[PDB]
Amino acid sequence: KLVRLPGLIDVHVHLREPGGTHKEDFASGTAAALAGGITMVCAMPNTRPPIIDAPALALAQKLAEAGARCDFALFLGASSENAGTLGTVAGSAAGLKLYLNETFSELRLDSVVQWMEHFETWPSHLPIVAHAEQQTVAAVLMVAQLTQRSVHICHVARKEEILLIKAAKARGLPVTCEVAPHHLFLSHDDLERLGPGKGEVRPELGSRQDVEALWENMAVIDCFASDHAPHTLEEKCGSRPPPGFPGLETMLPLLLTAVSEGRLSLDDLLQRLHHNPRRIFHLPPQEDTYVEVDLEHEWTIPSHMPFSKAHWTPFEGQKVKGTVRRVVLRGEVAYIDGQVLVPPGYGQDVQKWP
Amino acid sequence: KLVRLPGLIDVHVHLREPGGTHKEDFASGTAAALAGGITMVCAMPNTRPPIIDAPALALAQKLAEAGARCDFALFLGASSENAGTLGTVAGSAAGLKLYLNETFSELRLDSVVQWMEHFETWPSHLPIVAHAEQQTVAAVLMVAQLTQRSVHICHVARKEEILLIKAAKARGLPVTCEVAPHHLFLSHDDLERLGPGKGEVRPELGSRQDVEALWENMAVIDCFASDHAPHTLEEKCGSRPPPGFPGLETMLPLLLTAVSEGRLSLDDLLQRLHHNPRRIFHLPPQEDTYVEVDLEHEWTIPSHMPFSKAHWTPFEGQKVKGTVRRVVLRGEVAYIDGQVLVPPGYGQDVQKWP
Ligand SMILES: NC(=O)N[C@@H](CC(=O)O)C(=O)O
Ligand SMILES: NC(=O)N[C@@H](CC(=O)O)C(=O)O
Ligand SMILES: [Zn+2]
Ligand SMILES: [Zn+2]
Ligand SMILES: [Zn+2]
Ligand SMILES: [Zn+2]
Ligand SMILES: [Zn+2]
Ligand SMILES: [Zn+2]
Ligand SMILES: [Zn+2]
Ligand SMILES: [Zn+2]
Ligand SMILES: [Zn+2]
Ligand SMILES: [Zn+2]
Repeated sequence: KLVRLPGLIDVHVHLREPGGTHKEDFASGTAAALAGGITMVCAMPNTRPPIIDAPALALAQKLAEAGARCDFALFLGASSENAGTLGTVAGSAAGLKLYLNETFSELRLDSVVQWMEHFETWPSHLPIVAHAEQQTVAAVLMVAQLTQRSVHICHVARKEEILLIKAAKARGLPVTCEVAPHHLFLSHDDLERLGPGKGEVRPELGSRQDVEALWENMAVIDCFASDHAPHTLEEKCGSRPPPGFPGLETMLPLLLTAVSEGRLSLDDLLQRLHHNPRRIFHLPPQEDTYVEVDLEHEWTIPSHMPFSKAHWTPFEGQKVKGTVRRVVLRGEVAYIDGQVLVPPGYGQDVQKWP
Repeated sequence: KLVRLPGLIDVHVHLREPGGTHKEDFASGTAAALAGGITMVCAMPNTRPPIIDAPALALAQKLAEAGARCDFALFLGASSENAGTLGTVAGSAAGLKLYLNETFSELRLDSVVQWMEHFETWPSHLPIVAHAEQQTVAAVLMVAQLTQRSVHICHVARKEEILLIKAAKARGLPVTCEVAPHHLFLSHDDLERLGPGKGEVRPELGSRQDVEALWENMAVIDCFASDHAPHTLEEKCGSRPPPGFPGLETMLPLLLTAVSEGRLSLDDLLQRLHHNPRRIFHLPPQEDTYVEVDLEHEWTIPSHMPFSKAHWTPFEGQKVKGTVRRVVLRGEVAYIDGQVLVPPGYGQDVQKWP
């Protein structure tokens, strides 16, 4: 017997188009999404060119409309030059992304004053999300309070971070957060297997105590989001490995495994991959859209999943229980048992919908 | 310039049919909902007969399908006899309502052991909501923990209650809650004007400190819900006044007034009248459904609103800013400037939808 889920939403993916299409493109990355039970993705702006102004957003919008197989929204990225320039296009984006630490991006902001300027100029009713690690979480929360608005923290990975967010929520501060599967299911213990190149990710893998703190504080986690960050094996295994893991095809199977073990409920999963993404990012429903999963199917993650061009995975060898059987998107069969059945371009920009 | 909102959801209404139809019926109560910008309502089970078994639910379902003008879900009610008997129909209901204090209902449970029995037998993935005042909030939270499941607290009205819920959320306990407009906008200060009959409501009106504590702790409030509880003026003004206020037609205008004063944002309103109702009660989207409001229109609440058969209101004389201009429900104009334009029976049981 299958179980039917609503269309799941991943609010943090890297689809690499424009400019990195050997790693992934809209067509391959959204095929990976559908195979992972994801029918809507929010794509990060750290592409080449980066999505930091109106002409780059327009280009990316057309590339996504032509290549995407599931529906999508595109983030804008904050830069050191573009505060106060995004107002006419802000509503067409998923939100504004701030890169506040070193990672795979050229968009790091060098002064908290630049963060303040973005918080003051971006429309106050639209989302701001931040790459903000360790003390940077506290710093960006301070900027949010000074400008009296909300903030969403991307890929929370550490005990320190989740406890800070917990303390802020207890004081009634408007903060939400997401956690990525690798920070729930991998730790320092896995770095020997992965090696130093494959193991490169930001935030870095945490200790067992970090992983246990995230699970213990599940009530504080508003969303799961993959931070699907594909790079080729050649890049991961080379002399200057970029940080990031592919994850669209493995996120839901890993989480279903945890559900099967009683670590969280199916409702907990649906709040974090459907309802809270909708409400934090104001994302629309998808009509006649659902995901059919088999909760009982046991399998072992192989050395690469079928669709991502990354052609590797850090979860190789993990035993999982649960699999995606069929996805229907807006009344068309989009995926069945390893075959994607909607073409590049089927997907639509959800921010253009009524 | 108007503003377009999604279809708002009221998870706590009394539509009085069957058995109290001089107070309200499905047709009049859903007309009141639409005029208040509400396109989906969850109707409480304290009718005559009360909705405490399968035959009563079947009757109510057909009466609602024939009379409702907006969409709906029907609660089941817990009784001293029906624990362990509702499993086949539980999924067809909005949830299970527990009456744990004295109020307008014959369904009070007389032993916490009966509460435990319901928490143990009702399907653990479906909603339980409770009328639970003062220490009863703590008691029902204890029962929820002992049975390791969630609970939703209806019409939170007191500083004591919101602070208890806040403490439980800080410990990661799965509790949500709602607040009704009269406990945000009326207090002991209004009892002289209302008088002792009209002023009868459960929970009773609080002190100014109770009202201020609810506002100060808005981050703890998951939903707004009217507890629309219509009774005629003759009943309210007579020798044994029943408790309750009508409220569908005044809820959104009162809350829009607060938005206009900066007391909360429009997003705060949409989380509490749309997104969190959806996610707590697993309620489906409504296609081609929206509510158009004028945020600038100033008016004074009259001695009765047009649609509720209660034909009175405790908010008479309050100045408000904001009004519902037009409602579209599933592609049909349902309401425009004081005229309902969909007939009794247009509304549907959302739990029968895919
Ligand atoms: N997380 C990573 O390690 N890499 C991400 C960037 C990011 O999310 O910081 C990427 O785009 O490769
Ligand atoms: N709240 C009230 O004062 N009355 C409600 C019952 C309830 O919500 O307890 C009613 O049904 O009249
Ligand atoms: Zn397209
Ligand atoms: Zn990041
Ligand atoms: Zn993110
Ligand atoms: Zn990222
Ligand atoms: Zn929204
Ligand atoms: Zn009908
Ligand atoms: Zn009640
Ligand atoms: Zn309620
Ligand atoms: Zn009630
Ligand atoms: Zn749901």
